Amino acid sequence: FQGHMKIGITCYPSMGGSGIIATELGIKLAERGHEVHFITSNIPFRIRKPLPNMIFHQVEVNQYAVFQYPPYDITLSTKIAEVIKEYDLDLLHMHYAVPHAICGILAREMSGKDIKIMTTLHGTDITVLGYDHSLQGAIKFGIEKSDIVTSVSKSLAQETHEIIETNKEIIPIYNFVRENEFPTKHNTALKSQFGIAPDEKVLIHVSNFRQVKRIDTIIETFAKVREKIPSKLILLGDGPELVPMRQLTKELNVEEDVLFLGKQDCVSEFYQLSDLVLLLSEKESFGLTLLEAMKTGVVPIGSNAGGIKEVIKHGETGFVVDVGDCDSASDYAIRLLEDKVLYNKLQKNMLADIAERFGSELITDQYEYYYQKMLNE
Amino acid sequence: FQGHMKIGITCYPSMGGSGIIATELGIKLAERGHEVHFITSNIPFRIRKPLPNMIFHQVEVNQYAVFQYPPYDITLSTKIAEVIKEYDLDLLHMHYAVPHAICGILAREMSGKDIKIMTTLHGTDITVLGYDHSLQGAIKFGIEKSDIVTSVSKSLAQETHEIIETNKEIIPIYNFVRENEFPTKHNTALKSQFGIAPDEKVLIHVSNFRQVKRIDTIIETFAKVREKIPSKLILLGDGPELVPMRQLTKELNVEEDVLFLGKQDCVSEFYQLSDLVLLLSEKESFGLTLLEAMKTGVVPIGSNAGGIKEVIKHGETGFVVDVGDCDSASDYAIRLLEDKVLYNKLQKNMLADIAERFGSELITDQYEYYYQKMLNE
Amino acid sequence: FQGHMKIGITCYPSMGGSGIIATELGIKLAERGHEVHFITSNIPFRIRKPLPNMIFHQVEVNQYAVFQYPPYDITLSTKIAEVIKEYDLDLLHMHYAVPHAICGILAREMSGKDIKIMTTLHGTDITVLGYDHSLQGAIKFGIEKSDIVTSVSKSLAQETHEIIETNKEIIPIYNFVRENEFPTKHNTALKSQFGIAPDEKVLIHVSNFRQVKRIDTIIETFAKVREKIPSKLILLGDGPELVPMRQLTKELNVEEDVLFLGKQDCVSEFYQLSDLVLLLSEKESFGLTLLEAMKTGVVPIGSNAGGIKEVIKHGETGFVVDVGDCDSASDYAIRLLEDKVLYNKLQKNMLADIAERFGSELITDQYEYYYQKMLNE
Amino acid sequence: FQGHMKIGITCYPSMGGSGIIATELGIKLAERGHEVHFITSNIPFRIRKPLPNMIFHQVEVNQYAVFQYPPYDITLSTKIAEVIKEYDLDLLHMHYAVPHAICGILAREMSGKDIKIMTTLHGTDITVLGYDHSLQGAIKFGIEKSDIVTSVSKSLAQETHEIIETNKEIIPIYNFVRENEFPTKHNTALKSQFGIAPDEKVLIHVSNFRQVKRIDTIIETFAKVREKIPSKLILLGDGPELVPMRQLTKELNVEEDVLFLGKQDCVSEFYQLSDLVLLLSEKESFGLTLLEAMKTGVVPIGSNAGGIKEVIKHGETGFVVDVGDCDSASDYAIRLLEDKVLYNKLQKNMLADIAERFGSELITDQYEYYYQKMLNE
Ligand SMILES: O=c1ccn([C@@H]2O[C@H](COP(=O)(O)OP(=O)(O)O)[C@@H](O)[C@H]2O)c(=O)[nH]1
Ligand SMILES: O=c1ccn([C@@H]2O[C@H](COP(=O)(O)OP(=O)(O)O)[C@@H](O)[C@H]2O)c(=O)[nH]1
Ligand SMILES: O=c1ccn([C@@H]2O[C@H](COP(=O)(O)OP(=O)(O)O)[C@@H](O)[C@H]2O)c(=O)[nH]1
Ligand SMILES: O=c1ccn([C@@H]2O[C@H](COP(=O)(O)OP(=O)(O)O)[C@@H](O)[C@H]2O)c(=O)[nH]1
Ligand SMILES: CC(=O)N[C@@H]1[C@@H](O)[C@H](O)[C@@H](CO)O[C@@H]1O
Ligand SMILES: CC(=O)N[C@@H]1[C@@H](O)[C@H](O)[C@@H](CO)O[C@@H]1O
Ligand SMILES: CC(=O)N[C@@H]1[C@@H](O)[C@H](O)[C@@H](CO)O[C@@H]1O
Ligand SMILES: CC(=O)N[C@@H]1[C@@H](O)[C@H](O)[C@@H](CO)O[C@@H]1O
Repeated sequence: FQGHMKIGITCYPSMGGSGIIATELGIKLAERGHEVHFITSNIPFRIRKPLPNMIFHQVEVNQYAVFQYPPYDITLSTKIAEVIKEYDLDLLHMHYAVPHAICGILAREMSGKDIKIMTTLHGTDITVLGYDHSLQGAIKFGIEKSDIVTSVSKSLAQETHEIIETNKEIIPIYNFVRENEFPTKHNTALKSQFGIAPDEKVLIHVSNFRQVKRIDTIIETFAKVREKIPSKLILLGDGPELVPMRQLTKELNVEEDVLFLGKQDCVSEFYQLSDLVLLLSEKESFGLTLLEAMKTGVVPIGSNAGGIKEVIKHGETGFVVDVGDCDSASDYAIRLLEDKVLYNKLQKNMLADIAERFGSELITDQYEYYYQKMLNE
Repeated sequence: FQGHMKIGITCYPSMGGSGIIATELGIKLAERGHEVHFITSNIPFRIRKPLPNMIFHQVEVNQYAVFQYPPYDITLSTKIAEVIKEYDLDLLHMHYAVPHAICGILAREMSGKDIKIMTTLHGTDITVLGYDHSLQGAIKFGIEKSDIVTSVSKSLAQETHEIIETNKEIIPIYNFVRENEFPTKHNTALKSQFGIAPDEKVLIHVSNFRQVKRIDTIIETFAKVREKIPSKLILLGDGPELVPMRQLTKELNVEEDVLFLGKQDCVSEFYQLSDLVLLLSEKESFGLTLLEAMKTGVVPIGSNAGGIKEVIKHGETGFVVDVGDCDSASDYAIRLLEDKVLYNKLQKNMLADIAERFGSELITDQYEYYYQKMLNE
Repeated sequence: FQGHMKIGITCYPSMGGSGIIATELGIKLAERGHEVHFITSNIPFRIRKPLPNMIFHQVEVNQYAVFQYPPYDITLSTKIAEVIKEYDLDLLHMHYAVPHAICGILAREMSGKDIKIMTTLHGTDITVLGYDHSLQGAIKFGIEKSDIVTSVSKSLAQETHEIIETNKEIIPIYNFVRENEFPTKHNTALKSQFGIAPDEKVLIHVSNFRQVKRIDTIIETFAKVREKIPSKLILLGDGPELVPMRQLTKELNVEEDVLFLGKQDCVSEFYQLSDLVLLLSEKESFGLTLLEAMKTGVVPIGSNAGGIKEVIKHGETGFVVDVGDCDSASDYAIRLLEDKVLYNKLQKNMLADIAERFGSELITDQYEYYYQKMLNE
Repeated sequence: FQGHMKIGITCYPSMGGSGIIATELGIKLAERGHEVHFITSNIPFRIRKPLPNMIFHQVEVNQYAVFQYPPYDITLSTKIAEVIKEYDLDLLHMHYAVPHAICGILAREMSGKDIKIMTTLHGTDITVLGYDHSLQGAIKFGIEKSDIVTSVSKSLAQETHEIIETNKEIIPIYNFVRENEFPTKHNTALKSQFGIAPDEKVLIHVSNFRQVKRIDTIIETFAKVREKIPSKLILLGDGPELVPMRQLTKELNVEEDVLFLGKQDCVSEFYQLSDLVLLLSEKESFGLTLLEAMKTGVVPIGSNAGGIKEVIKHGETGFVVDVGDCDSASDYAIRLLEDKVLYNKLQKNMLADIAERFGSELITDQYEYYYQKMLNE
């Protein structure tokens, strides 16, 4: 270890798992005593306590009458460059090849200092290219001009090499949750408040309600489970598929047993009253909602898309089914909700496995290691 | 006919066929003596000559430090409402259910006058819903609160009823080209300038280079044609697939015979040197580039997506193939480039057919008819 | 009182005082048992605990390849309309004439129900019109078609009548802070962490660093205070003037005594170690940072812009100076930092005055009263 | 001269004088035989004829569900970099320090080739900094990392050195009009169409209707002229001040003599029927509308803001008044509309002066000269 580092972090602090990961990583590094600078647009964050060595820099992105589009990329690069000059930063940690790796590359030019840049891929660069190949060259450049590139799963590293066609080494470093924010415990005080009887089994799904999440499979799965087991499906979040999914609960005549609770700041309290977590996505590079529930003690059922099959060990820590397979998913779910022996076995394997592979201290050490490798090249 | 009308038109004047259609329709109505007001954002237009009775109102969409996003919808509605009050408009003709039908509905509220609203669907509302169902309710509302709804093909009207689930009557009114802008003629003066020998056959495709256009099928088709016939493929336009398509011409070793000419203001001069026009799209509600080429005398080969199979009469005015079928497309193309008798026969049927179904005077009469029907309800 | 209400609230949850006010008002109403629905774009919020009767609906604003600008206004109106239909809302509370009053007016149309709409003005509609009169008609319409319009100060109500020229009644209802989030207490544990000696006086300013905040006057004021009194100026926040203001501290040779701490989630802990709060803005309709500091026990010095001179009672609860008058501001500040008798007197008047005029229970009662007045008209 | 150059040009083709200048410069260079590539966003342009050596590359700027803002800067830089690689460009000519100089600087990095970059300042970088200092560092960097920087007037070069504080040399190169697009002639055929009697004097103003244009001074000036001389004021364009200015014509009771004609594609035909052109702006780095009218034969009255007093030679080719001075402006205007001897004298000096200083061939030669100087450094 070469020691204390001055670190600039850029992400979208309010978008999905990537914003949580980048913020919590920054907090962990700050608690060890690194000097951590966040540089994001005018978007809020979740920071429990102020630390003298952790600063949130925020830039306002305004169109004037001069620009055709609000100049996010240039405004953010300028701000990062100003933080580099003012605080003599050692390195940048950018989340996403676009826009943020390019923003860091531009900021290094604007700052005059040859700062090192780590870029972490979360899968959004693959998503973008599924709609539109305009940014293919930018994604490739942001990957190849970063000093080190990481990915939140091995599946994502392989898919990136396929789709972007680069020989750049991509280092898989998994996601983590902060153990103190997700106590392994089970509560029922909140269960009554939301109209769930103590003898009802609770299935939970937490997402942005995009089509890629296949909440249609989740609701189809729940309807089959509901036939055999009195239960509730809790859906946390909001997004594009909200209304189609609400109508699907009426077609399957399960409307009174599906609770659309909206967006929640404190998801751990809802995991604590849950029995099963579902993530049946078509594409998923990691699936932070699974690890959050698993850390709480909730056993997972996932699809075999992307990194979900790295998070869940099929048959040991939970179950993995094919994308779209509501028959198998409801079979596994009914078993787990009937069979305390299976549930307790997977749950105890799961709590041990996530501590060995996804511990916040272990993962921070991995990131910190590659920070110093960058600085010594 | 009840006579002279005061008409407000809103479109995106620079986006694809819809902007051309809405602008040329407005010009035709202005030439008959209607008072025509365009109300669009700060985007240029193509207007040949000023008319005292045709005014272009343009609104600037600025973010300040106050809005999170540039308030296009509200700014435009406000501007339309101001034009309604100042000039006592009789009706609005909005292009797209979103945003523009909603903008007209809001502007009618803001103006205080019960103006009538026609909305023309171009298919972009189906495109939007393929990505994201957030706007499903807005699209349905914009359709159902318009006084009359039209669509640029019968295929689009049926697909709308399927996907939006409304009993609203949708009136098919086809697209047109301005006959004087597309003379039926064949030139070769420009052919040499662009490095095309007089004995070379020319295939032309004109689009926005989005994936839905299947320019991969077009280039695969050309490579098969190139085996038997010395020829050039001219690709007009630019967009997301430019670089992947350029690389595909190197894989098929046809790179020197594919001309990527970029965006062109004056496409008729390129149709005039062309022998075949191709539009092999996966989704296409009309296909204005086909009618433009056909009016020039160029025989078309299209896919059977959407309205293309209404524009081309398969076997009579051109050929229609299955989406992706480069084998059949190259068969038809080689025939047409070898066989003057087939070419001349389809060409003469085509010039007669487009005059009977897509004449600018006929189509303007159809729109003008439904304007007056709205005003008399 | 007519009782329980189903309420939809729309604001920008992450922009300045307006987002805090609208969120905390919603929380207070939810704690009394009203059914409270927030409907905002994909922007985070600060909600301490989940309540079964408080739902956060969040809409994703995406450009496709179809829109020129991300359709915030229409997307949000659609979402509000869906919440109206699904939960049979009684009323909407929109913050800002633009965009949100217009969004609520459009959503009422889209929902089919004649819901009542309250709109609260925060001054941003005056700001917008200082740059650009495009939205003048929209602001006037949003005010005049709301069922009730409020303003966060009397100054703002008068300035609105001047600049928008409407006979609409605007009801002044002041801002508030949540008393439990801002305990009246003084800590020094955090003071050492940030390198402030126990015998140093602390001046604090909290803002978005826009030019209208006149942080140049604040820093000029501090430099004069620093001549007579060992002290630190803490600047919380970030924004456009950060770099010019940092350079101004070098010109005045006070750089080591000005602490640029960045954006902070938990400002109350910094107010708790502060002795004076400064808000010397050119335009300020209320000034939520003053009330937050005052509730903590910190005595204020403000300009006489807008509502600041309604929040501070000059000579009784703090001091008010002319915009730009760093001479007077430093005079008042040196006095307050030398004179415990003056400080304690103003502080005790201030704590009593803010409880009588700005108490969260009192203000919520005022809003709740006008909600029911709307419903009974 | 070192000869033929491969040139990439980036501007906003639809925004004011800068878009006209950059496009016409590119056309002039293409007519001499340079290989000219335009690279802009999905915004139309005005190109009279296709040239094999002039290509318009256009990039689509889409938000997905992944970006918070449409990534204009990165999308455009990527596209420029692709054109650099594909066509082996020698140099970039970027218009505006932000965003376009930064875009070219980023594209040079992305391309791998050390291309030279000229940046032309038009004054928008000063405008931006009047609202908001966030981009100060970006503007300075874009200026200092360009190989050559030009400005459209000497006033703008001096104001830039004041406000940005750089020792970078800025080369003044004036704007021009294309002589063939603005024939020196006077028509009256169009005058009747727009309801102007043959014996009426015509004053014309052409702008974007922003506040900086002081159309209030122009209308106040016209009202004084109207007292002594039967005349019409033609206002071409549209924008934020349209409605306030229309109301000002009612207060001054000149409403029937002010013609709000909207946006016009073909302004030369309106200059041809005009007697006086007015540009009384508070800030104006050149004023392309003046040169267009002057080339048509119309004598100008301007303010002394920025470059207007370089375009107009006060007393020799027209008159210059203080910003806001409607008394002097109406004095000069009444004289010029009464006095054929003065009018003819200034008109003949003006036509000679604009040919010596602002000829399209001369200005293109100046740009071409500095292109080659860049390439030889
Ligand atoms: O109402 C919600 C919905 C989601 N999330 C968080 O958003 C993140 C989503 O991460 P994941 O990887 O599961 O999905 P992504 O959104 O990245 O696809 C998780 O931390 C969730 O806890 C949340 O805090 N509240
Ligand atoms: O370089 C170009 C490319 C396209 N177009 C025009 O854009 C329109 C495209 O219409 P179409 O219906 O073919 O496709 P869309 O873009 O609407 O999908 C046609 O009028 C084309 O002539 C053009 O003028 N220049
Ligand atoms: O780092 C910061 C800076 C500001 N604020 C909050 O932002 C709001 C600003 O409100 P105010 O009325 O003072 O100013 P505005 O931003 O509305 O002009 C206050 O609640 C501040 O506590 C904050 O929480 N953290
Ligand atoms: O209806 C209009 C209004 C303006 N313009 C053109 O927009 C440009 C404006 O340039 P100028 O330098 O006068 O003003 P700017 O907009 O750059 O401030 C001139 O070429 C005008 O001819 C136009 O073509 N049509
Ligand atoms: C659909 C998808 O791939 N989303 C991923 C998610 O799997 C991952 O947990 C998150 C944090 O790394 O980044 C992305 O949002
Ligand atoms: C892919 C698609 O459906 N585009 C259509 C196009 O077919 C049609 O010609 C144009 C004008 O009506 O509108 C849309 O852009
Ligand atoms: C500069 C200005 O007027 N900002 C006001 C602020 O005074 C007020 O406290 C806040 C909440 O009502 O709304 C606005 O942001
Ligand atoms: C207000 C202002 O400075 N606008 C200038 C204009 O003077 C100039 O003619 C144009 C072209 O160089 O660029 C800018 O738009």
